[PDB]
Amino acid sequence: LTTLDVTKLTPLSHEVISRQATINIGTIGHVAHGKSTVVKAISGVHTVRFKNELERNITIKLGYANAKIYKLNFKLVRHVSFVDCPGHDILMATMLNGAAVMDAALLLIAGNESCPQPQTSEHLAAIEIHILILQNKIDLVKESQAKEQYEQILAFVQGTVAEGAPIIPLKYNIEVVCEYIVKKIPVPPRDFTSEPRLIVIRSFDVNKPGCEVDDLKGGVAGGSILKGVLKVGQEIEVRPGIVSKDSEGKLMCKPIFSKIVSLFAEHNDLQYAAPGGLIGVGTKIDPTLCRADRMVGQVLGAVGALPEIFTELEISYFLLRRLLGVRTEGDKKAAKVQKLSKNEVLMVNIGSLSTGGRVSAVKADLGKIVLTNPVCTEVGEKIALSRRVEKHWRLIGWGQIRRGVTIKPT
Amino acid sequence: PPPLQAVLVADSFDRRFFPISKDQPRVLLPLANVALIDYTLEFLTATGVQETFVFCCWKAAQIKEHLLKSKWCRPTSLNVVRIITSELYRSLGDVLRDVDAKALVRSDFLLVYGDVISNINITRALEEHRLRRKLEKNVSVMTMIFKESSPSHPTRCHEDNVVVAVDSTTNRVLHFQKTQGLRRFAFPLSLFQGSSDGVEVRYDLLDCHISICSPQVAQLFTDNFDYQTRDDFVRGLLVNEEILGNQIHMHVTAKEYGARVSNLHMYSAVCADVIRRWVYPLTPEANFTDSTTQSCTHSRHNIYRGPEVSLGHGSILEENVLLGSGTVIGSNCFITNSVIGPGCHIGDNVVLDQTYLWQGVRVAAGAQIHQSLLCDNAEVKERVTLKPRSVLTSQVVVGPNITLPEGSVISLHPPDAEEDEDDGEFSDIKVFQNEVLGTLQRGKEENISCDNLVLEINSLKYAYNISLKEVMQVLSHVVLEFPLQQMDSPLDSSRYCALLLPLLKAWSPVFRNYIKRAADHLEALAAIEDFFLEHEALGISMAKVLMAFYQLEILAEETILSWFSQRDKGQQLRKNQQLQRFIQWLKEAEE
Repeated sequence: LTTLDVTKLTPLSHEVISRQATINIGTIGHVAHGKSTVVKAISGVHTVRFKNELERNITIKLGYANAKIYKLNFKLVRHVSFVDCPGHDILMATMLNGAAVMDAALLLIAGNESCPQPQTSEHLAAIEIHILILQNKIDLVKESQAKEQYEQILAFVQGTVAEGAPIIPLKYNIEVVCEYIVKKIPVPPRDFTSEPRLIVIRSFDVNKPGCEVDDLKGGVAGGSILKGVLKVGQEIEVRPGIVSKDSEGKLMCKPIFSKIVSLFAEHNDLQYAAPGGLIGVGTKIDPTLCRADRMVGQVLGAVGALPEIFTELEISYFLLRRLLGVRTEGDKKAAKVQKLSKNEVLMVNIGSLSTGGRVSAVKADLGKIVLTNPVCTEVGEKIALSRRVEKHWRLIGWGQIRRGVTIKPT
Repeated sequence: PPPLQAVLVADSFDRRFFPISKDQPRVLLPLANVALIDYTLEFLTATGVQETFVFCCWKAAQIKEHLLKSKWCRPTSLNVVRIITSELYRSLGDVLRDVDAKALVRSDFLLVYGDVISNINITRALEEHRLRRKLEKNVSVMTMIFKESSPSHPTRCHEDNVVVAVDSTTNRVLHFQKTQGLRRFAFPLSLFQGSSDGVEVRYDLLDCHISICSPQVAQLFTDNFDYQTRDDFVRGLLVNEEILGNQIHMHVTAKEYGARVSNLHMYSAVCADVIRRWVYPLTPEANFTDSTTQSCTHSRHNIYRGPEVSLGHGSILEENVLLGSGTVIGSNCFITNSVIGPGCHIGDNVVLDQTYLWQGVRVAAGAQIHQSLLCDNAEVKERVTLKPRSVLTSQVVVGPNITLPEGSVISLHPPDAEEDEDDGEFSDIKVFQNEVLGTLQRGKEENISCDNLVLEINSLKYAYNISLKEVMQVLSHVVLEFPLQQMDSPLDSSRYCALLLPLLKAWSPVFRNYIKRAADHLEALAAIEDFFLEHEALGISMAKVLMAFYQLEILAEETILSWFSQRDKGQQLRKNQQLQRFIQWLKEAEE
C-alpha cells in the first residue's frame, strides 16, 4: 500500500513519491513473442487488467508492463516499466525518432541457436541507440550450457562494437537478472519542469452497456507522457482534436478541451502523473468521441502546444540501402529497399505517433509526404520512414521535416 | 436490427474509359438509354436498402445534378440517398476510411460500386451472415456475393476472372486470386491443414462485386492505411490468419443476375443481357426510372419501340433492337442487335449490327456499322464503313469515303485518343565484399553521411556474422580494389595515388572507427601488403599508400615501423627506395 500525496514540486526519477513507474526499459530479443513468460516471471501475469476492448493494431502498438523491484520484510527500491512490442521493427522505428523512450534494453538471446533473429536484434539495438543480454535456454546439460556460453561470448565479441558487454545466465535466473538490473540501470534525465505532453496509444469507453444516467463515466484515454507532469484537474487540450471535411473544402481540425478528472496506472494512481509509463488520463470527454482506440494518434496538450496541425510535410530522407541486419539464405532482392516510388503509402512514425503518408513528389533529396490524418509533432523533428515488404511494416529510412502545410481552425 | 445501409462508390478509381470518361463519368454512361447509377440504385432499393451513401470524386458535380433530378431523391423514395463529395479520394480504401472516420454505418452495410447491374435479392445472404456473426461472436467480417457461371460466357472477361478456394461445408473463403495472364494456378498448403474435411476449388464464379460488410471492415481498412482495393483487403486478410482471424465467407446465387461494367467488353455483354431480359424485371419497357422519355413497348423478338419512332418503308428490325424517343429511321435499313438512343437520325440503306448509338447520333445514308460505339451527337458522313471495335466519342464527325480500321478510337482530345478527330477522316565473405563495394559506390555517388555509411557497413558485417580481423581485411581489400576501378587499364602507380586520395579522405572516419585496435592495425597492414603485391603495376605508389594510413591515423607510426620491420618477397618490395624514403621522411617528420 502506497501513500502518494499531492504535494510535490521537483520530483526525481528514483524519488519514492511516485514509486510506480519512472524509467522505461525496452525488451528486444529472439523470443519471437515468447518474452511474455519471462516478463510475467519477472513482473507478474495478471498485473495489467483494467480496460479491455476489441484490439485493432496488435502488431503495431507498443505495450508496457509495470514492475517494482524490491530488495532489503522487503522494501521497494526501484520501479521500471518493461516495454515489449511484437516485432522489433516497430520498436526500433519508434525509439530512433528522437529520445525519451526505452532508456534501457534487455537482449533476450537464446543459448540453443544463433539464427538470424539474434543478428536482427543486434542490428536493432545498434540502430536504436546500456544493454543487458540474458539467455533463457534453461534445461540444458552442464557441458551443453558451457558450449552455449562460449558461443554467446563469441557472438558478443563481435557485438561489442556498439554495446555488447553484458553478463547473465528457473526463478533463480530471474532473481539474478533483477539484481543486475537494479545494480546497473542508471537514472535518465527527464525534464519534469516542462509543460506536460501526452501521446495517446490506447482509448477506451468505460461506460458499460445498459448503465444508468448517474454512473455515466467517459473520456478514459491513455498513452505515455514524455516531458512534464500531469496533475488532476488541469485544463488539457487535444492537439489533433476532431477532424472533419464536411465543409466541402480543406480538412478542418477542431481541438477538444477537457479537464483531467482522473489518472490511473495499472494500480490506483494519485492526482499527479509522472513520465515513463502508461498513464491513463481520464478526462471529461464524451465517450462518442473516444470509443475503442478511436483517439489513438492525438497529443493531449496542456497549455496549447506550439506544434501546429500538419497536413503535408517536406522531409529530406536518407533511405537505407538494404534491410537492417536481414540477410537470409536466398536474399533474392527481398532485402533491398527500392527508391521512393511516387504515390506510395509509407508509415510515417514521429516518435510514438504512428500515422500514414503517401509520397506526392520527390527530387533526389526530399519527399513531399501527404498524411492520411493531421499530426502535431514539430517543424524540424526527425521522422522515420517505414514500408512493408510482405505483410510486415519495416524501417526504410530517416527524415527531417523542413516545411509543411498548417491548419489552424478555431 | 437497424435498417439496412449501403455504401455506393460512385467513382471507379481507375481509368478504363479514356477518352470516353474525359467528359462524362463512367457512372453516368447510358447502357440501355438508362445510366448505370440508376441501375445500381434500383438494385439497392429493390433489395431492402433504406439508406444509401454515394461517394463521388471525379466530376462529382454532374453526378450530383443527375441524382438530384432522379427518382430516388424524391421525398417519396424509401431509399434515402446521401451525397458526399471529396476531391481527396483516391481509392475505395479512402472511401471506407472516411466512412469509419465519420461513423456513417452501425452494422452490416452493403458495399457495391456505381456500375453494377443486378436484380439480386440479398435477404437469404444477409440472414446467413447475421446468423453466422451471432453464432461465432464477430469472426466473419465480410460476405461476398458470387454468381454461378461458365468460363466461356461473354460476361467472364479475362481481366476480372477469379479462382477461389473455399470450405464447401461452411461457405468460407480460404483463398482468392485473379487469373489474368496465368496459364497455371497455385494454392498454398496452409489451406488444407485447418479444413482438411472439405476443400473446393471453384473457377465457375462470376464476381458481382457485391459484399455484405461489417463496421469491422472499415476499422480494418483504417488500420491498414495502405489498402486501396477490395482485393487488397481480401488478400491481406487471408494471409494474416494466425492472428486476427477475421474470416470471410461467401454466398452463391444461381437464378439471379449480377455483374459490373468495367470496360467496353463488359458494357456490350451487359447491354446485350439487359436487352434480352436477363435482368428481369429490370427491362427497358419496365421504366423502373419513371420518366416520359424512356417509355417503350415490347414486341416480338425483343423489339422495344419508343414513342414517335417513325420507321421507314422497307426497313427491317431483326431482333434485340431498342429505339429511343424521337428517333427517325430511313428506308431499306437493317438494324439488328443494336441500341439506339433518343433523338437519333438515320439515313437510307444503312446497316447496323451490334452497335450502340447515344443521344443525337446522326448517320448518313449507305453507312455500314458493325460492333462499334457512337457517343453523344456523333456524326457519320456519306458512305462510311466502321469496322468492329470502333469508338466515336462525343461531337465527333467522320468524313466520307473512309474505312476506319478494326480498332479505331477517335475523339476531340488529341493525346488520349488514338487519332485526333474533327470534321475530317484523315489528318561466403565474397558477397560481403561485393555488397561493401556496391554500398561504397552508391554512397560516394549520393554523398552518404559517414555515420549512415558506417551503420550500413556494420549492419552487413553483423548480418553475415563476420569476424573483426576478417572485416578489417575485407574493408581494406574492397577499398583498394575500388580505387583500381578509377582507371580502366592504366596499370600505373600514378593513377593509384590519384584514386586513393578522395577514397581515404572521405572514408577516413569509417576506417578509423573500424580500425582502432593494435591487432586490427597489424591485420590491416598485412592486407595492404597483399593488395600492393597483387597490384605491382600500381604498387610502385605503395609509399603514398603507407603515408595515407599514417596521415589518416588509421595505422599508427609504430604500426608502420612494425610492419616494415616484419618480413622475403614482400620485404624486397618494401625495400625499394620509394618505400625507404617514405619511412625515413615519416620518422623525421614525426620526431
